[PDB]
Amino acid sequence: ASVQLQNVTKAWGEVVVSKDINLDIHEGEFVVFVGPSGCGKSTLLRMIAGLETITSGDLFIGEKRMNDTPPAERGVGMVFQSYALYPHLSVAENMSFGLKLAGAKKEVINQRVNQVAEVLQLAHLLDRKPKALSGGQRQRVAIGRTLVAEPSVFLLDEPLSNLDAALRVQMRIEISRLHKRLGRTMIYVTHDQVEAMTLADKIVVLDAGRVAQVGKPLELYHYPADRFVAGFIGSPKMNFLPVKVTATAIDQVQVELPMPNRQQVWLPVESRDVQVGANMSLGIRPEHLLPSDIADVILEGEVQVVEQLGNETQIHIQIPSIRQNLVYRQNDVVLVEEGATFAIGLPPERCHLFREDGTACRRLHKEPGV
Amino acid sequence: ASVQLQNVTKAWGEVVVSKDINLDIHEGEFVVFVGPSGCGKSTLLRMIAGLETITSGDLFIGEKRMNDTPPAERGVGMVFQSYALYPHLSVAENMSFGLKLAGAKKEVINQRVNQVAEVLQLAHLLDRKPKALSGGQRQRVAIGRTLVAEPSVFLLDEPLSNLDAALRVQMRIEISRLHKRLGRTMIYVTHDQVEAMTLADKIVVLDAGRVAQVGKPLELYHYPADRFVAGFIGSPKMNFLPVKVTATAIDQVQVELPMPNRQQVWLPVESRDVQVGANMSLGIRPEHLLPSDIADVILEGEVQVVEQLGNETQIHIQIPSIRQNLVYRQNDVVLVEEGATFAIGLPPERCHLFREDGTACRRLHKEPGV
Amino acid sequence: KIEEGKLVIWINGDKGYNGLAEVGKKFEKDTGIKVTVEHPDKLEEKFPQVAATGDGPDIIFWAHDRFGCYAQSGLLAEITPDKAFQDKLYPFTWDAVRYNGKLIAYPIAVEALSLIYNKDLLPNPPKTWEEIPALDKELKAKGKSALMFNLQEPYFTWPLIAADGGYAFKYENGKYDIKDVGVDNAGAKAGLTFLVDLIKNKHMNADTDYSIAEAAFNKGETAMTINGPWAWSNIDTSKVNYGVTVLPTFKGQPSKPFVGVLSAGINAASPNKELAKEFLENYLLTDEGLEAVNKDKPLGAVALKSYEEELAKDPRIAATMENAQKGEIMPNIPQMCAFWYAVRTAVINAASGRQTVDEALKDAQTRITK
Amino acid sequence: AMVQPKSQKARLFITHLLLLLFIAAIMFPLLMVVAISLRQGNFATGSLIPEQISWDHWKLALGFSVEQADGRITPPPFPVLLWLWNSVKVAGISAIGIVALSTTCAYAFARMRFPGKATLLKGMLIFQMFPAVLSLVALYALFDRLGEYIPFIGLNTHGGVIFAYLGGIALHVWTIKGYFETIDSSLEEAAALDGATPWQAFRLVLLPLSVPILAVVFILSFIAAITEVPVASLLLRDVNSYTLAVGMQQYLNPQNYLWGDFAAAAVMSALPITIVFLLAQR
Amino acid sequence: SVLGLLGLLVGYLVVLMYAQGEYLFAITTLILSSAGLYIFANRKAYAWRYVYPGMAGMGLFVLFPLVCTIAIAFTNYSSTNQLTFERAQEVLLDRSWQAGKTYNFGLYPAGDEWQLALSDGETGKNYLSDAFKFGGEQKLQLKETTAQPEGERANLRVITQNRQALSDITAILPDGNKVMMSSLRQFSGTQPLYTLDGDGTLTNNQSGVKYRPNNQIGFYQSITADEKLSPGYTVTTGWKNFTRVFTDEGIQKPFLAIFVWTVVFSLITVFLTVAVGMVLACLVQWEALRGKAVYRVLLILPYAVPSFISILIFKGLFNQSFGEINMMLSALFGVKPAWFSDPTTARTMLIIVNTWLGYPYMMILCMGLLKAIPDDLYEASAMDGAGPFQNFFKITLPLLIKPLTPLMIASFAFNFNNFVLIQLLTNGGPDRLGTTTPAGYTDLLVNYTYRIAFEGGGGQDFGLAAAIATLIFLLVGALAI
Ligand SMILES: CCCCCC/C=C/CCCCCCCCCC(=O)O[C@H](COC(=O)CCCCCCCCCCCCCCC)COP(=O)(O)OC[C@@H](O)CO
Ligand SMILES: OC[C@H]1O[C@H](O[C@H]2[C@H](O)[C@@H](O)[C@@H](O)O[C@@H]2CO)[C@H](O)[C@@H](O)[C@@H]1O
Ligand SMILES: OC[C@H]1O[C@H](O[C@H]2[C@H](O)[C@@H](O)[C@@H](O)O[C@@H]2CO)[C@H](O)[C@@H](O)[C@@H]1O
Ligand SMILES: [Mg+2]
Ligand SMILES: [Mg+2]
Repeated sequence: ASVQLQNVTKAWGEVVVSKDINLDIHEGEFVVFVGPSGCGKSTLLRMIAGLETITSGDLFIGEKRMNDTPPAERGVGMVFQSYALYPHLSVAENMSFGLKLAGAKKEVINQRVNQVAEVLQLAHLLDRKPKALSGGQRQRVAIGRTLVAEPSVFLLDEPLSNLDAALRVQMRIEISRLHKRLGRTMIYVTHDQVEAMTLADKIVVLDAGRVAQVGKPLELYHYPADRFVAGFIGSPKMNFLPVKVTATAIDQVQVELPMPNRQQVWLPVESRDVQVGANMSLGIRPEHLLPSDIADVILEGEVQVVEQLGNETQIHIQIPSIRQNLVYRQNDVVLVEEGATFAIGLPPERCHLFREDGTACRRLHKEPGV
Repeated sequence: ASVQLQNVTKAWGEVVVSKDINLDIHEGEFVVFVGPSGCGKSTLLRMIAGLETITSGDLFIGEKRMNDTPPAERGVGMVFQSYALYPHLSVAENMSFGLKLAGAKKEVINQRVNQVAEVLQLAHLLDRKPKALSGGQRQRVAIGRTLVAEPSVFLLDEPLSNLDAALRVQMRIEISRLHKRLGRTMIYVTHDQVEAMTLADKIVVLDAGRVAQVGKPLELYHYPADRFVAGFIGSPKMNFLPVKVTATAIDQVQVELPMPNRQQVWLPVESRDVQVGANMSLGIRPEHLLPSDIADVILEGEVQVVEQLGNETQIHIQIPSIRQNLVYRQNDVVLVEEGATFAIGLPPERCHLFREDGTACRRLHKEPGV
Repeated sequence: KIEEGKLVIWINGDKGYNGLAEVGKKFEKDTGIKVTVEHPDKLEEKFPQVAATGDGPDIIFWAHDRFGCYAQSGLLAEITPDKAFQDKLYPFTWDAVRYNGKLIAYPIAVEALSLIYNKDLLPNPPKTWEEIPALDKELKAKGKSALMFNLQEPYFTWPLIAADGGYAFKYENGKYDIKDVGVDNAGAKAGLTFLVDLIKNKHMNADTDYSIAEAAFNKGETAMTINGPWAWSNIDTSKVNYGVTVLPTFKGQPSKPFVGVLSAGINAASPNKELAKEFLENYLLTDEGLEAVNKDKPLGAVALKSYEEELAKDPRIAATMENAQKGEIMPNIPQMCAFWYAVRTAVINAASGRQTVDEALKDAQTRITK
Repeated sequence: AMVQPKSQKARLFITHLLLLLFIAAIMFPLLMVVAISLRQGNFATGSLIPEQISWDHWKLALGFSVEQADGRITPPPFPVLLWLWNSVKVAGISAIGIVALSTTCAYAFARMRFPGKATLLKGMLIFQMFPAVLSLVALYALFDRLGEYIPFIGLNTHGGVIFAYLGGIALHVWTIKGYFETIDSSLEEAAALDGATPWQAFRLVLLPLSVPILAVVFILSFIAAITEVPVASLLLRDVNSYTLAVGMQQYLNPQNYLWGDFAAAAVMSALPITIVFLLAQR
Repeated sequence: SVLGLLGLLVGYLVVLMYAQGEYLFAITTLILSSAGLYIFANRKAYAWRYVYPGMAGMGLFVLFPLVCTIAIAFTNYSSTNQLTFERAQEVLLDRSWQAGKTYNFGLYPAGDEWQLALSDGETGKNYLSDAFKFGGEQKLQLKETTAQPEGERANLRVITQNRQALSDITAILPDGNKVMMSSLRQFSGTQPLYTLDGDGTLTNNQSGVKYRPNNQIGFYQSITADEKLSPGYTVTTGWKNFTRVFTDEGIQKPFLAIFVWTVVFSLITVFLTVAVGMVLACLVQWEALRGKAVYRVLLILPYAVPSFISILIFKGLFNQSFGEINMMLSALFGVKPAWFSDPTTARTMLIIVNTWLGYPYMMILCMGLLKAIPDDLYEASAMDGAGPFQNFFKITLPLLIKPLTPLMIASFAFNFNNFVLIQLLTNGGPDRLGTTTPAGYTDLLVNYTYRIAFEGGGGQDFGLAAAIATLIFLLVGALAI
């Protein structure tokens, strides 16, 4: 009903993938773990489920230790990454398999399946087998199984990962509507940052088995705690510029751009633990860059790519003195041909700053929604 | 090099999976086939490649007929959906396998391998076997393989489809920059509409075998030929409102809204072959919708879902008398809680209209980009 | 453990087992005890194996020569006929079944090989071995052949070997001297060399067995064969016009076939020794019982005096006795069954051409003694 | 389904002839038997194709006596049908027993963790490499002491011969384990979370998905026991209890070579294994 | 519930295993039983429940007869030395000599009770017993009479029905001595040949010669104040059979030579059966082929025919001078190969027959194993322009040999000890010249050791064969390390 992890550490022989990680998940909270493939998303979910052993640490589910408790008695229900649909059994039997064994209730089985099959639209596919269904239908069956189970905790391991793009958008709504309806604890796992940002009440970002940041989606977006978090959230990747600190002040930090026109801007950012001459990274999102006529800190270069998305326009610009393309993003429609010269404004208020060790300097600018 | 299809039809005994469909693909053109799973995308690609026979019609590559020509002699390569990497062979052996058999040249192999391994950063993986590589690397070997072969026509069956969202976005840029660097004909297959828009010179939309529309990405966005194209292209799905035709003019058409408050508005659209009292569909995109204080056509309902994306805010509104939550889209951050009342503006200039069968009425509103 | 209350009898397959069974049915009719007759393959080997563990048949049938080995191994019970019964058989047959002053089996019938000739092809059969090659050429051009007999067993090839002066064990006045063996001497060599010379001149095949010989004569392909009384029943069926005559002479000296006496012993492990006595003495060894067996497959010249005089009028049996007189009686000493194994190996390896007659016999000579 | 090069038929036609000649080369021996089984007389030598049919050899295989014009009614020399049913019993029961023992054991080897699971399987295979033929001395003594206590599985019993084969499972255990390690782990894990005990997962999840491998293991074991000779003919002593393998070698007595009678029984002996193949189309 | 009922047999069998001797088998019967109870009872050992019934079969019917067969090697187990001492004397005590003369007996009913009558032929006098009841060992004193017994003589059937009770009746004459039933019609004086006193010394009753158990050779032998009684018994000899293998020149001679043939025979079997098996498995599943399903059943058919009957029909087919293969192999060509006489031609035949025997199993295997290769690997190969041959050697073969290796090293183990093929077809083929033991050219290690023990003539030493059987297996124990 309320899972929480204290000093949790997973190890394989000698390799310590995850160090002591602390997580507290409230009742009815929708928590999404995000990170790249092979960062330990499934493992965390498996350790909560009891399919994987916790090497060192304490695991509580509803104010009681669960480490050694067998998976079946954990009050937990998992939607597997593969769907784990029994190939020999029908859709009806796939969803009812839990309450089929260990105390059969013929009358109840019929009811519990049909109630769940109604709210997923699986009524005409009950007597069908997993091979006859499509990937989109198979997903709903896998979720159905746990919906029939009605556990206190849900564990969804990339439930949208294998679906079509258009079907992946549709199902996101079906998930959020199901969450507020059931009002129960949900631990969600995905590589897609979009799913984290839309569905979650609280996001946990994972980097090489390490928790990089925990907080609300909008907190993660506006105030990342390190370079990794900043570069993991947001439609296109945040822009990063190698800067050198030239001066410091309690209220803001001044850095030097790597350009031949060595411009120096004051950034409203925590001066805490930053030294002059220290090489750092300037963070700025494609959406936050302004048209040249607005600002005074200008960045000019040659257009490499023009991506006409229809609803917006994404523009990749080669700025001399930095061999990473500056990505620009503008609403509606912008008529710029590839190879043309393009200038944009770099707004100091909307900038992130990261130390050598990638740790973020706390932004002192107040963004709405946090 | 120039690949063209005349009345190409695929059948499976009795199942006509693809109608007689014509396609003209010019030299060096980046063409993307898009559609939902099972709409016949891979069937088409395999018919071009020679991996599937053509039941009816003619196919030309470089202006000679290929229907009965074996796959190898078509001057065509393919990156397979599953990568189709030889499990027993190394990366260097996977990449060179093509020209390795028949016309083997020891010194020429080394060149073409190391050159393609250079542009894909695969020089350190050449001695490795596919099982040791990550999914993302294996994709680069799959593309790398055909790049070594240097075909006149590239056929790509969902190359990005099995990658992390952040790695998928990054790989889009690589493909674009590979396209312009080579300047050769590329046929691309995906289900993601985003990939179609950002890669294609020309888009081909497939609906259950049938070609729905062909043209520029920015043309497909503004001017769809039917309800399917409109509903398939665009970040979130386009809003469809059942409307009733009440008045018809030579310039525009007036329709009635399904609200209890029966409002009526003129839409600058085609009026050739239209009838009064015909149940039609109103098309309006989430981005095009306006704030309530600006426009005159007002729609008011109850907010169900609020998705805080950071770069934009998407709001799902329960409008009365229609069982479809209307989707709104706006920049930056919008401070509106779930459950609260909200009103938006409907602009007639950015409206689409569809017939009972689903045929779109030709938009007369001049858009920038065509 | 041999079962009590029934009689299991073992007899070689080339004897009249079905007839012997008829005797068993009469014994069953009078006593109420079932007689099972069986004809297992390689009987001479199977019995010693099974009997040693106290298993096998109650009554065992073979020629007397093997019975000495059986008696020494403790496999045979001493049979106990009174004065009145012994006087019913010929005294020289009781001498064949005597081992160490004790009677170990009931002698049934005297056996001896004779030359069997096809009258229509050969009205005047050869009196000499020397005139067969000349006769073979005559018949070979006619589409037929002179002589075909079993070469795989020494029993069939010993007459020719023992003609000029071959012998098993030199019988001194009293007992068999087991250190003087005549398989190495000039006489034995000359005979076996003649056989090899018939093969080397294509008159015979080195690998001609009993099955092929019986086939060739009964189908009228060969004019002559060398066989025993048991084989006449098959020749009758084939309706071939045949005679039975003296064996041909080698180097003036007559062929000397080893004379066997079909004998019935009682297993030393039978719990039916009393019933076994009654069957053999009062059922088998009567005019009726012997007729039943002889009518199936001829026994030859029987040991029972009463039936012998009925049977002596048959010229076939006269010729059987004529050849029996010219040969000598087979010894029953335990070294006799070890005599056959070496001569088997010697003859087959000499006939094949793997060894010269001189080398092939010298190995056998040093094997019998040891 | 893929466009084909160089006229295709150049290789396709020449393949049809090569297999067509190959099936002829391998069917020949079997066609000989069928021909010998219809040829009159029991001789070892005869005409390649019979001049006239006989039926006689098939009559005594099925249990009927025949009347040759010469010496009255000759009875069936051997109970071939009984031998046939005997072989089916011993191999059938034998094969179910082998499947049950080897399938359960492999399930523990593939899934359950217990120390020294590698060495035990290694040891199982090495020990099984030793031929049963060089153990007949000890095997007879084994079923001799075992027979006086549990009579239905001792010497001269089918149960004894079945229990004798029940040892050879090491090979199968490996194969079945290998098959189990191919099935997706998630299915048993999803069963565990549903509450299923390790046995419940074995029966309701793993077994029904392993039908084809267990089918192969059965067919292989069934074939193996149908043709076993050394042990079978060592333990089975009574003619009426012989399996085909034991009994069928009584036909070819060098001095009573019933080559024709044998042929009819030989074709009949192919029936059980073929019956199995024909039912194993699922 | 079931623990107690299965616990009942632990004590109903276990205790009786200790009784009636049988110390050798009483040990392992408890060790295996007590391990089964400990595993299946408490739920601390659950993984072993799936393993135990498997290894119990392995132990009883594979591991035991092997350990036992190694124990056979330390003794002189022979065709002569075959039984235990207590079984040897049991045989020797059972045999009996006829002392007294024979009498003709009759069975005559007198109410419910019976009456016996004998008749001496020498004197002509007749004797008749008093009325008696059949059952148990009883003695009847016969009395001379001139009269006939009342009630008709019993027919054979009736006397046969009462045979058991009649055999225990030991009648005795007024003048002679004891006389027992000898047949359904006769009575004769049959006394036991030997008597066994306090010590294990058998003494003869006809000759009077005493015999004592000589445990050096394993026989009862005559002692003086040399005859050897020859049922014989099994007695330990230690390393004597093992040393003979390292001492003899005529046993070692072919021993190394056939080892070469054994390995060469099985290597060539595996190679040709895999080749033929795989090539056909590829062809039967080949899309372009027409009657795939018809070809599939036909190529499998050889396997639907038991091995032993195939070998037997091949044996007759491969005959040298006659036999249908050479009949047509001399019509064309003109040669009649020496399939049995020649060592090589025989060895060739074995392989031809074994390939015929062994290809269907490899085909079936490759058919299933072939499905592990995804189709699109051949589609990617088609783009690059590979022919059927190129596909086979660069893709198919190397991708099949890995999952195939363990099954073909198993095939090597099978065909290493393929006893039934050799025994039935050739039984050693051509004979190996000048050997102390029976040996052939086509004999395998299993065949050679079998010839040493079981083949009649040329010695039947089960012990020597057991020593070589152990010596092979322990040296195959190098395949472990
Ligand atoms: C000693 C050998 C004895 C053989 C006895 C078998 C008797 C049967 C007679 C047939 C003889 C073969 C004649 C060749 C005819 C060409 C057949 C053909 O052209 O048909 C090919 C069938 O493949 C195929 O067996 C490929 C063709 C196989 C040819 C290779 C044969 C060489 C065998 C020697 C190698 C030894 C193996 C080593 C094992 C350790 C077509 O393949 P593709 O469409 O490209 O592949 C893709 C598909 O398979 C995808 O599923
Ligand atoms: O050939 C060796 C063999 O010779 C004799 O066997 C004869 C037998 O006596 C005949 O009755 C008939 O069955 O043919 C046999 C030969 O095939 C000896 O009797 C026997 O001991 C010996 O092994
Ligand atoms: O290879 C020759 C051999 O093949 C078959 O033997 C199989 C056996 O049937 C299987 O159970 C398994 O153990 O593999 C063996 C060979 O690898 C035939 O059964 C047999 O006739 C033939 O000799
Ligand atoms: Mg995962
Ligand atoms: Mg596809």
